[PDB]
Amino acid sequence: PVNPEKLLVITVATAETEGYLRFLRSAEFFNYTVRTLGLGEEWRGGDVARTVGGGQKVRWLKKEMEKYADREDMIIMFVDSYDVILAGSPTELLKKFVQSGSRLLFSAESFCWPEWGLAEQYPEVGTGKRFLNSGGFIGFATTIHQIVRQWKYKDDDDDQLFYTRLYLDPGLREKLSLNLDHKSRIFQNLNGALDEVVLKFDRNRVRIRNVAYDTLPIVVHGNGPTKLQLNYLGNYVPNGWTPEGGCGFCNQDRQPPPRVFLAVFVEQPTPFLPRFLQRLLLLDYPPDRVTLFLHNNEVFHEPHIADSWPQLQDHFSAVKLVGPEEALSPGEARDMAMDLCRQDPECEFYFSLDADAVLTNLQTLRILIEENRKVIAPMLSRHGKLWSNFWGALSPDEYYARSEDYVELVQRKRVGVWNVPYISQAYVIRGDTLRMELPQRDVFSGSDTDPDMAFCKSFRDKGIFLHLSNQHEFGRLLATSRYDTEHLHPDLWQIFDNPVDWKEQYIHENYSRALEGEGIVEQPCPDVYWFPLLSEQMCDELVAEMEHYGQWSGGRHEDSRLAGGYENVPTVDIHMKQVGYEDQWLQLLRTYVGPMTESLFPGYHTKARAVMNFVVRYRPDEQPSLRPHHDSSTFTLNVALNHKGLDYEGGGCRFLRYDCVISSPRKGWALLHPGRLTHYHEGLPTTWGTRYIMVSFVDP
Amino acid sequence: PVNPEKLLVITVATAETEGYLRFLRSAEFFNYTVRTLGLGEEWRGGDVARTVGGGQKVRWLKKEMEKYADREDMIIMFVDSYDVILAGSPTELLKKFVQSGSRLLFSAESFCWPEWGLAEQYPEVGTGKRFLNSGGFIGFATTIHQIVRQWKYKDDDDDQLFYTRLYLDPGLREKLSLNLDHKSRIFQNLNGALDEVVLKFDRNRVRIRNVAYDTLPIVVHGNGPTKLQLNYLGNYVPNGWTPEGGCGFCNQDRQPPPRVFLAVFVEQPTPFLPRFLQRLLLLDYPPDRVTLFLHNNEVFHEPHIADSWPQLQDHFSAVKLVGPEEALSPGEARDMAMDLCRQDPECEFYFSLDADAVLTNLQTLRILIEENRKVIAPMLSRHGKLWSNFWGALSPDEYYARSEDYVELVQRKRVGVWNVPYISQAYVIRGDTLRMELPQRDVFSGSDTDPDMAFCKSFRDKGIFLHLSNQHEFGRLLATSRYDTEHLHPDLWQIFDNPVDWKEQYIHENYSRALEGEGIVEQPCPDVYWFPLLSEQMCDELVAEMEHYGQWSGGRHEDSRLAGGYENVPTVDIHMKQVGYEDQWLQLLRTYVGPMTESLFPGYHTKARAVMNFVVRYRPDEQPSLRPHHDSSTFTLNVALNHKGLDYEGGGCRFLRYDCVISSPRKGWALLHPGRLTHYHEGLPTTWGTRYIMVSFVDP
Ligand SMILES: *[C@@H]1O[C@H](CO)[C@@H](O[C@@H]2O[C@H](CO)[C@@H](O)[C@H](O)[C@H]2NC(C)=O)[C@H](O)[C@H]1NC(C)=O
Ligand SMILES: *[C@@H]1O[C@H](CO)[C@@H](O[C@@H]2O[C@H](CO)[C@@H](O)[C@H](O)[C@H]2NC(C)=O)[C@H](O)[C@H]1NC(C)=O
Ligand SMILES: O=c1ccn([C@@H]2O[C@H](COP(=O)(O)OP(=O)(O)O)[C@@H](O)[C@H]2O)c(=O)[nH]1
Ligand SMILES: O=c1ccn([C@@H]2O[C@H](COP(=O)(O)OP(=O)(O)O)[C@@H](O)[C@H]2O)c(=O)[nH]1
Ligand SMILES: *[C@@H]1O[C@H](CO)[C@@H](O)[C@H](O)[C@H]1NC(C)=O
Ligand SMILES: *[C@@H]1O[C@H](CO)[C@@H](O)[C@H](O)[C@H]1NC(C)=O
Ligand SMILES: O=C(O)CCC(=O)C(=O)O
Ligand SMILES: O=C(O)CCC(=O)C(=O)O
Ligand SMILES: [Fe+2]
Ligand SMILES: [Fe+2]
Ligand SMILES: [Fe+2]
Ligand SMILES: [Fe+2]
Ligand SMILES: [Mn+2]
Ligand SMILES: [Mn+2]
Repeated sequence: PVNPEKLLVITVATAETEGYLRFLRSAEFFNYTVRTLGLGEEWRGGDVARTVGGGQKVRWLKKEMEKYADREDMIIMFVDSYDVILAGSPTELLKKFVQSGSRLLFSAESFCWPEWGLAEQYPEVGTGKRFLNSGGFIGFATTIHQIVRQWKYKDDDDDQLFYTRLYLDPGLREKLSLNLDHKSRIFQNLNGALDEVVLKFDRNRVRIRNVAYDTLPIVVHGNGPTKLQLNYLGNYVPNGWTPEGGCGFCNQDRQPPPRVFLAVFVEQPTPFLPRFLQRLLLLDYPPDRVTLFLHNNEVFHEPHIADSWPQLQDHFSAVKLVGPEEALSPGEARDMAMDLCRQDPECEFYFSLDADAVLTNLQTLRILIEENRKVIAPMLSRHGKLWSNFWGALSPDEYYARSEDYVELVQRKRVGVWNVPYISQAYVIRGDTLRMELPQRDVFSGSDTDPDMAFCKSFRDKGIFLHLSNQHEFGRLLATSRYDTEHLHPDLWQIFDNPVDWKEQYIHENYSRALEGEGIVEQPCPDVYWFPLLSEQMCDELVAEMEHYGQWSGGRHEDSRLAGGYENVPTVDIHMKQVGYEDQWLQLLRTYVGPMTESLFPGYHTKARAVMNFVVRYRPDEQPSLRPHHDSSTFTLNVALNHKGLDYEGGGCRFLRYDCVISSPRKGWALLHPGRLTHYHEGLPTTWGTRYIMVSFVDP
Repeated sequence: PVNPEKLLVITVATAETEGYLRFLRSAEFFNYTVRTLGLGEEWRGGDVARTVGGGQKVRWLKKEMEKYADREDMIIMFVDSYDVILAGSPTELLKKFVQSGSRLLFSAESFCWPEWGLAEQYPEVGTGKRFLNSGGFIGFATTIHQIVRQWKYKDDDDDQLFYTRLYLDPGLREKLSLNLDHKSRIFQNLNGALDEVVLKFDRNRVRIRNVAYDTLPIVVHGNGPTKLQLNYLGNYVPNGWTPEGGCGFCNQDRQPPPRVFLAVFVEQPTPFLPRFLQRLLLLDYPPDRVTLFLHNNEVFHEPHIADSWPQLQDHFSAVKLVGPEEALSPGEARDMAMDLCRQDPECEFYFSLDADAVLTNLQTLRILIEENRKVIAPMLSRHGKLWSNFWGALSPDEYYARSEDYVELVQRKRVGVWNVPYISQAYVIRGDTLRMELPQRDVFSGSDTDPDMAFCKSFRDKGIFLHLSNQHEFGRLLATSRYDTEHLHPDLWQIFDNPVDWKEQYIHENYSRALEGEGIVEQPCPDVYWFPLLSEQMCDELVAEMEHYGQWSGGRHEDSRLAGGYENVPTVDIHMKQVGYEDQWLQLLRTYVGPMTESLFPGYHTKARAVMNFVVRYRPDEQPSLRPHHDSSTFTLNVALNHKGLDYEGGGCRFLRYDCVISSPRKGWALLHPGRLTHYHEGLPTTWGTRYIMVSFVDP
């Protein structure tokens, strides 16, 4: 049993990148001892991501090995560090190395690289990997010194070609007992074997298994174009996220804060923007520490921005607006806002927030800053769907692809902080990173590629991790796809596309409490119920939308009201049909009125059918009253729309068989009463002003 | 101006018949002085109604005139008495006689009778009547003596031929100044001139006018086959009935009573016969003075007669039943009952009452006896129509015809006692008249003619008046035309044909009072009303009709009840459709439930539509209860049909939204409640016995 104290891991790293630090964390988890070569130096090995190179690694290793040229008692493992993680213990590693019977065991891979022509010189292997990969090897210190000392080449010559040529010397291969880990017992190279690797979970750690050979590799190498697949594995292996411990590097459970540049982007017509702008004032972060940049590309939103701007200017440390007149593209505007933070050494963090992002968590900015990442996004999801502001995987064309764990993350079955290839709509970036690592201005622009993909590719090309937190509930994404802007108040028509935000804006704030009981719903007249339904904003916008239509009812108009033996009781009204709001109002009936009716009339079941939906206008100048009648409905919904006293002086509704009067209606509240037989009712005259009400004859 | 004291009216009458007495009354009304010849004697003039004769009249007149052979100061008018009425005063008569310039003026007529061949010998008259009629003439006593003294012929030779021959002597006609009243200035003979005669009314007397000649005759003569037309005129002329005095000979405003034979005839299946038999016990006339004869031709009515017979035998002085086993024809039975009174000298009055006659006036028998007529019928009319138990006129074939005043009599615009050609269904006949004037047994029988017409013709042939009183309200006639006898209780199906009697038998006696208000209708639960609807007899017969059908509901039966989201609430029931009682029950809803609903729910209008009408049976053995549900109706009618405690031990109806229970239902009473939304209701379990209810889901 070889002593683990005799094992030394050697790797090369010119900077403490996130990949190098990810490697070190995996090494410390198994109590390895690591020696890092080259931390101070500038990299002369070439563009190794692009082409051959890395000879500088062999030069540094050769110098380091002269210490141990005679140490037959020492086992040394050399691995890359930027794209490698450790998945097993030194004891298991040394056990498998002895089992191999080799004195220097190289990792194996599917491709003969760089010189494909040398594939014939390799020994035949039946089912395993045939060719050498220099990203990982392990052997006696003496044997390794005999190989690396033969290096006398350029810093940008290929390291793998150097090792391949020595391995293909049959006499040297037999002399020094050189071997390749054909079946990935120790080394797993991902390039060319992605379908062979799966995650194997345990209680408090995660490994990988090669299902082609049924092995549990020690070293995971994301060589070549498998960096993102390694990022995926590195979220779990070895202690990134575990079934019983949760994530291993997140904050989990949570004197002046850093100064922040907050950039807001309005690049399309987006619903509920006045609500978004008001929400900026509620973010829980000292506003004197926040600088606001807002780009609006939409002339539709200029009035919305103008209403909010006095409050925003009075709130934040400094504000700046770039409107549609500047004719900035989305990529140009995002480059401008980011470079404003980059060129200001007082900007410690950059917070980009798009208009379709709804932050329900007011501590979002704090939470993300505590995570101490270069780049991190909060997970935001379109309500009740899978689409969200990140991608778990990339297609070979670098377009969208679904990762194996994407649904678990979106549904928050696994929570933590995740290294992902794509983020959008909301993220926090270290200002230091913009200055020192992404100094160029063309982050979002410079090519035909879409700005938000260019942004993510710019960071991936520099080896910067894009982090995503679902550790908390942060918010949601608004649907903006088919936002019909040709209305006086377009957000009235948003009941289908954004029902959660629609409810918060237009449904009475005390509706939900009344639906659950606890003494809000009133019964002012025998079987007449009274409950809050619409918010004042809903009432004002519905009335305004009616007057904007303008074509109120007149003579020869017929409503479905029963008086005596004739249905000849009319009102000056506008039906939802004529303004194209019928489908919308019927959705409100199904969702909010239906369930309220079934609760107040136990035993009755409703699907909220209604062909008669209309707003009535009472005025002394035209039609101030409504004579006694029955409604052609099973029950009737009657919603006030303005204020008694402020907007009109006049009575409400009188139920004659009870001599009961609703004399003071409440603006947001709705009356619910039977329509036939028993509640013969009358609309008392409006004596001054204008009285608006909304009425539906439901279940006729 | 000729003195009225010098005028003597002479007539012939062998008996004081009603026609002779009618003549005398008209004569006394104008203060005429009348001398009647022949009152003691037997008539030897022959069958004057059949053929020629009446020479006995001339013989008596000749003897009488020998007193006045020299009295040139005396004017004498000879007229028949049985078929003559006086319409004008002696002053007007004497004025018109002088105006004629005649010394003996005969009445004129259209027909040359008896010898038609003598028509050539008559003088030509342009437009008036050409021929002599001996039924009336007026002239100086001396001139009349010169003519009548030439009589030397048989008692059964023709009187008119005798006068005609003397008038056709041209020398004698010129000598004695004989003339004919060509234009009916004094005498109106009806035969051949019916279209010329109309009634002329005044305040307190009635005359006739001849519209062909524009005259106001003094003497109205119903000669030949115009006796019935004279009967018609005699109801008015001269003081029979007047616009301001009413009728002139009726009782108008009303110690042992006479003994009466009451005969009841059941000659067809007739509705509500048990009610008729019970009504016999309520007639206001001392029952110890009444003998009962009842002929039933219907085996259908044998059980009805049997139930009533102990009460009738205990009530009246004597009773006798002749049932269907005797196989008597209607004419044979009516002859038998009438001859029973005829052969009993203790029978002072005979009262024939048919089963379709409903006597609402319990004093009918008294009232008619006070009228002191030989024969009199009470006017009885089929409800709301013109058909009644008398004819005002006869066709030439002696079948039905409408008289000019028939509608005024039936509608009681003119009330009184009327001489009519036909009566039926109810009449009172003097026993003396049966013994002395109609002694034969074949009154109703003896010929192919219908029995009730034979009866009337038998009296008309004897000159007996058939009187009819509409001076009071007496009752009505039941419709019996299409009485469907194939039911367990056929009178349940009588709602259309006899609605007044149907209501009194089956509608709750206190229903009408409740419909008018005054604290009968109750509201035991909020909008649930409770009112008496059906009588106990209706409930018992409806239940019995249901069990007689027997085919109650079972598994897979579906009623239109709403529970949760499904219409799967069934009951063990029988619908009115399956027993053929739907149309009948719908008529009850329209007539009685509809108006009750519109009164209790002001503003609601109903036509009482209902497709779901059914009787429910609750039993512990099968289905004792009914789970909570809504009815598929605007409102629901729920009628108990038997007794809580006596027939079943179990709860009634529970309305859950009110925690209100109808624990003790009332047999005849009905519940009225809304069917949808608000009155979720439950049928509490029946724990013992059987519970029957009737329910209609109206206005679905
Ligand atoms: C929703 O309910 C809350 C509490 O029941 C209401 O808050 C009250 O508002 C009135 C005036 O609007 C104040 O006088 C009370 O002091 C408030 N009570 C509390 C506990 O804050 C609120 O008004 C309701 N919302 C609407 C739109 O009516
Ligand atoms: C119809 O109403 C009358 C009077 O309102 C009811 O007569 C009463 O009947 C009860 C027993 O049924 C007696 O105790 C009372 O003394 C009666 N009152 C009078 C004034 O006679 C009659 O019962 C009602 N009819 C039905 C079928 O219930
Ligand atoms: O700027 C650099 C680039 C490379 N490396 C080291 O050289 C190794 C080879 O780089 P890479 O993993 O990207 O090449 P690949 O394994 O994909 O062939 C890295 O893991 C680092 O340890 C370094 O230290 N600094
Ligand atoms: O039994 C009779 C029949 C006849 N008359 C008298 O004779 C008249 C002639 O009879 P009738 O009127 O019936 O004959 P008509 O006028 O129709 O020719 C009657 O009016 C009676 O006054 C009579 O006294 N007793
Ligand atoms: C690593 O070493 C420490 C002592 O420095 C020891 O407490 C710990 O248990 C070791 N962990 C593993 C996984 O070997
Ligand atoms: C008839 O005579 C009486 C007197 O006997 C007289 O009072 C009455 O007025 C007379 N009536 C007529 C109509 O002449
Ligand atoms: O004016 C009111 O409050 C009553 C209106 C009404 O009943 C109707 O629209 O049918
Ligand atoms: O049993 C009862 O009284 C209720 C019956 C009922 O509600 C029904 O027939 O629908
Ligand atoms: Fe309307
Ligand atoms: Fe209404
Ligand atoms: Fe049924
Ligand atoms: Fe029911
Ligand atoms: Mn590598
Ligand atoms: Mn006559």
